[PDB]
Amino acid sequence: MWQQAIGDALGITARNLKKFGDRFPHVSDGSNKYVLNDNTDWTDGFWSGILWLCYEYTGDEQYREGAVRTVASFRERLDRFENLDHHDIGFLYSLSAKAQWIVEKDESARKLALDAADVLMRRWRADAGIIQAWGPKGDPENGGRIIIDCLLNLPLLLWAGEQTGDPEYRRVAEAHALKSRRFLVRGDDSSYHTFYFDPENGNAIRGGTHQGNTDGSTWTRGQAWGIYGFALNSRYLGNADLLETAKRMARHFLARVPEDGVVYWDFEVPQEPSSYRDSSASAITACGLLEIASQLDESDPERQRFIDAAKTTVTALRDGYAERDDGEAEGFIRRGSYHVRGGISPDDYTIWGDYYYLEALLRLERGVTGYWYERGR
Repeated sequence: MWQQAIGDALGITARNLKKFGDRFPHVSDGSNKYVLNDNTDWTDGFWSGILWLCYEYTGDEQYREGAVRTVASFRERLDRFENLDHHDIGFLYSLSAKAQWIVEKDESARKLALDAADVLMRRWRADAGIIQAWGPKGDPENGGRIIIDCLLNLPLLLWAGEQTGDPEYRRVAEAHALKSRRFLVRGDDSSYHTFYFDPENGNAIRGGTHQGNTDGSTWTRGQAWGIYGFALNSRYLGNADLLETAKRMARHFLARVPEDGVVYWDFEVPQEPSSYRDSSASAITACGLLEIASQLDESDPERQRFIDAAKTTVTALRDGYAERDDGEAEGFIRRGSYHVRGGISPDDYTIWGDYYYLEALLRLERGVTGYWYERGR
């Protein structure tokens, strides 16, 4: 049963919209209140996504109008190019502008998403064959660095390619996804957080972490980005190798889920209650598991196993981590972690965790698949 779980999210969201106003939630910091920003981070799209999902579930225009207002903010953000010189254009615009196009076919929203996709293409580095994740072009430290999270920024490009017919979008996304599979994914099915290439020729330099415990550890959200990310790219590209990788990474993740069903922040640290968790990694994986299953043939016995693993994850989140709408709580699930070693919100709400938790509930209850691709594709 997912209706009551969704109900708490609907209540929390409706109240949040009236409190946040035109502001955007990011993460909490030691309390049940979200730290807010004026659309200046990489997570603003998750708020839009949540509003759109709530609208799709209820048909209640209070959610739609809030979403539309955030889209207007995104139109302004792009026109002013405020903090958009990085790869997170996908997370920001797929869940806001593209989402509105998916929900109600708004032409201006479609244009905004395409304008955004065009801006994201500026991050492509022809000489290295990758999308630069962080910093300005040529940045000494990150000029040739990619991160596994970027897999979720590719849908915006793939979608833009199918909308415009411009083969460049798919070419770049496919190349980046394949390069990610070869260098970000490890031989034991674990994964690196980031990887460095020579900006001049694309030679592989080394793998390295940013939010994981060590360069060779397994940041669980990173593993999660791989699971859902490779599955989303596999759908767009009809690439069986990417789907296989998503499955391998998923099995690796699942074999390391603790007794309460929600993962710790890194698989290579003490797997005991004293270690911080990352409910957001589990939420992302729940969506990834369902995505994987949707691409498997009905005759494949592992299909139902992936679906059940997803239901079990959502249940674990609902029962042990979900916030009830008590008129105060501003987040859907507790114990997410942003940057543990950096001491940044290690036991808090994360708006992305909230978005994926709700997307999983909508997938399970209504078959609503989010805003990574057109419905029916």
